Amino acid sequence: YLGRYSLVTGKHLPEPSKSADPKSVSAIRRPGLLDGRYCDLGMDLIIEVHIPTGGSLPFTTCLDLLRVALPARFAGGCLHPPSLYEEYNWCTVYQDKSTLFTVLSRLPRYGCWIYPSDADLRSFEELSEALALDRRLRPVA
RNA sequence: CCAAGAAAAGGACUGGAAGAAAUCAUCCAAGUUGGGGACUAUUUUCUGCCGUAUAGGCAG
DNA sequence: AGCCACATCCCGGCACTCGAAGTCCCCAACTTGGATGATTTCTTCCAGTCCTGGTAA
DNA sequence: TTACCTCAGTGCCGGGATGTGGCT
Repeated sequence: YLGRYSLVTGKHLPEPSKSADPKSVSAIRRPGLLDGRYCDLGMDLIIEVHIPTGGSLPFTTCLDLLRVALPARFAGGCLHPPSLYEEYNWCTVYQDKSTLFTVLSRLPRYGCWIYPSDADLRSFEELSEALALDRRLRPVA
């Protein structure tokens, strides 16, 4: 789900990790420069979790472990939880489709859900026509 | 276990000078707001003595 | 046909009403005629510097 | 070291009881 999307201009400067000469030189050079594109995100995820064992562990302990397991890296950038001074339960679990869907219907109108497409495209010209006709269609990797 | 893993763009700076928006002008004519009506009830405030006294002070 | 488990079912029981005036009805809402001319819209000079290749002679 | 190369209602609540359906 996409709530915020901001494009950032410019490009990163590399660390001076390369000596100017291998020996008898006290000068440091810059490896080289690349031209990329970066952005800041705000997003929610809904993961379908399954436990093979007949007896499950729906406990506070597991909610702590779900907070610990969360990676710090995402899409090459840095991932953070919501700020501490305004913290609420950002890591809830549902075992009912009716309760979960009801809560999701309340999301702000200016955000986007991203769904899989049906169309089969074999060229950029076919993509050009599909994009001219729809307004909801986007190419992705 | 993410076109994966690591990363300091920094240092300095004078926009200035000068100016005439002006002349003219007719909003008018007519007009029916009207007819009817309960603030008191299950109220609480009585009965006396002193004092010239509808003044002022008192017991029950 | 006889025996046992599990469904509900109806009477006795229990708890609530709850303070505490009323505030006007109905029908109509304007026609006509015109919106100005003549003139002009700036000129001088300037527009940084340095670092951040791979490959083979 | 260097050179190269791009656009009168109602709502729970207890408790004993009436009655029933399946197995032997």
